[PDB]
Amino acid sequence: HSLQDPYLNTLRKERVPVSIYLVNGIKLQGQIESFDQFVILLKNTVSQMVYKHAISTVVPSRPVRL
Amino acid sequence: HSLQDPYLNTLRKERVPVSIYLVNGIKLQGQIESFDQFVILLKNTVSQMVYKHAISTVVPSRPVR
Amino acid sequence: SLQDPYLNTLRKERVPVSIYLVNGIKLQGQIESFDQFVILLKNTVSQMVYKHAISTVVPSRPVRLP
Amino acid sequence: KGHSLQDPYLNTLRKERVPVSIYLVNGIKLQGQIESFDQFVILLKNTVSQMVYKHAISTVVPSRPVRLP
Amino acid sequence: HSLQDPYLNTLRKERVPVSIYLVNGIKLQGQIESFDQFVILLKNTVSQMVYKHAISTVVPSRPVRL
Amino acid sequence: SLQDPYLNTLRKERVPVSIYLVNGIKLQGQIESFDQFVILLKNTVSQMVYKHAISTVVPSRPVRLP
Repeated sequence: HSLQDPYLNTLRKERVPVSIYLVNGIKLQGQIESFDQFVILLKNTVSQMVYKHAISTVVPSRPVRL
Repeated sequence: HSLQDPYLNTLRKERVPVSIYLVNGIKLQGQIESFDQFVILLKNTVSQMVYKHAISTVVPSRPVR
Repeated sequence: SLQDPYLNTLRKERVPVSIYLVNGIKLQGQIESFDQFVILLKNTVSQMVYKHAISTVVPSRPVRLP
Repeated sequence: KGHSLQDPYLNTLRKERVPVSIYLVNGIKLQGQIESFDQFVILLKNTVSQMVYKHAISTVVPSRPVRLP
Repeated sequence: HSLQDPYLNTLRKERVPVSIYLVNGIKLQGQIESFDQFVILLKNTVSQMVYKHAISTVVPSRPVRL
Repeated sequence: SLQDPYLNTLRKERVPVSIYLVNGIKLQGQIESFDQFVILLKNTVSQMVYKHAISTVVPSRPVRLP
């Protein structure tokens, strides 16, 4: 958890565009507005709450330094 | 946790129409009637119980908070 | 808990229900009993369904809500 | 109601050696009889004796009606 | 793990070749090198790490006794 | 556990790997870091992978097992 939090928090603070792929193959895009232990609030063309358990990978639009 | 609860509770109180997408791709629509640690009660024709573990995303029909 | 009182109402009232699995399959019958991890579904034949494999429980008619 | 239902149910199928079908979340249908089980897996006997993870199981359907204790 | 540990440990010790079916339908084959609470190390050309949560069934190539 | 030392070796030794997701997709790269729930993979694209979405981790060459 010592890696996930800083990573998501940095993406959030720096408003880094991200692509979030779900386990079912669907791709969501936007910026991370906030998150907690179980969900990620993604804002963009469509604001939405995403459950982490349904996420396979988070691919930042550019590398992030922690 | 700190975000999911306030978020769901807001959608509930404001009776905001939502779209709930399941991990299998199916889309449910209705209003959040109530929820607990493991389920969400989605109201429509009849209120159905959705297990959170089966949910991918919750998309509000309008801006909240 | 909201799940327990809800399932108990469906059980007590013997309400016909549809149980959708996470893989899209639809089961029909009535809730005979349940515990923390499974539900006993009675229909043409009885069967034990793991809750981790359930997506939604849809009653055939409105029922008292917890 | 932790395992108040699951344990007595699986144990009945086990002791009575009831033929059963176990459907997995991916759609596969396994057949045989429950040899034993613990909190996470089920040992299913058929052509061979295999270990099934409960997390991959959707439903357990007895070949015939069963009476719980 | 009253059954899981003894079972996997026997397969490991007897070096019994096994078929591991994943929840996505892919079939892996090899010998169990080791395992812990979350993963199993499956040896073949190279030893790959398999997450238990992705496993549906473990099928021994030949009968084993517990 | 086995997972940690195993992943740490692949990391410390910059071993190229293939991570197969529970949905079949194959990711390739080198493990940059990881914690209890995610693995940061890097190669052509950098990305955070949730362990719950991973089925197997396959090294490009044999490595010292834990």
